[PDB]
Amino acid sequence: PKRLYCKNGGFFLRIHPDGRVDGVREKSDPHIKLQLQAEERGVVSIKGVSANRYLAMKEDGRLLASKSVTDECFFFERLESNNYNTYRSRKYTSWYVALKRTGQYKLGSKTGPGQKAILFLPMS
Ligand SMILES: O=C(O)C1=C[C@H](O)[C@@H](OS(=O)(=O)O)[C@H](O[C@H]2[C@H](O)[C@@H](NS(=O)(=O)O)[C@@H](O[C@H]3[C@H](O)[C@@H](OS(=O)(=O)O)[C@H](O[C@H]4[C@H](O)[C@@H](NS(=O)(=O)O)[C@@H](O)O[C@@H]4COS(=O)(=O)O)O[C@H]3C(=O)O)O[C@@H]2COS(=O)(=O)O)O1
Repeated sequence: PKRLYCKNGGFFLRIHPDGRVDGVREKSDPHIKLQLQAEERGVVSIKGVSANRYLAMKEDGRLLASKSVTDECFFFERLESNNYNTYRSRKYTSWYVALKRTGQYKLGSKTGPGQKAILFLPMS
């Protein structure tokens, strides 16, 4: 039951109950409560507690939430400097979960390992 705080702008990842994924700056938003469950060492599924959906990365680079687990719902969790974590798609292996400075999700296809947009600070 954490909250993923993105370094690019200062937005918390959010998972809405309709499938839409985005960021907010309000820390009391109930849709920013997440549950990361490891499938093994280094691989996690990220689910939005309220919405009961998993974060998924689609083939066009989009981020959305799906009610059931698909091979687009898994990500390698890797620790970066200063305790920030990054989540890279186990399917689209060079694409990273990320948020643009405006709060809207960045397409995984436009991401890369040195961007600030992929860095998340996990908070209870
Ligand atoms: O593909 C594009 O759409 C795209 C690519 C190019 O990079 C650039 O287009 S170009 O024609 O000018 O070459 C333009 O880049 C965008 C970039 O896509 C945006 N990233 S997003 O917010 O995720 O959408 C954004 O970048 C800003 C972000 O905060 C961040 O980008 S990223 O790392 O997450 O990809 C990045 O942050 C800088 C930071 O500001 C620096 N801090 S300092 O105070 O200035 O010293 C420093 O710490 O470095 C980081 C990361 O290093 S980097 O920037 O050198 O890679 O950059 C931010 C920024 O540049 O605004 O905006 C750029 C520019 O967009 S603009 O609207 O044209 O201004 O689009």
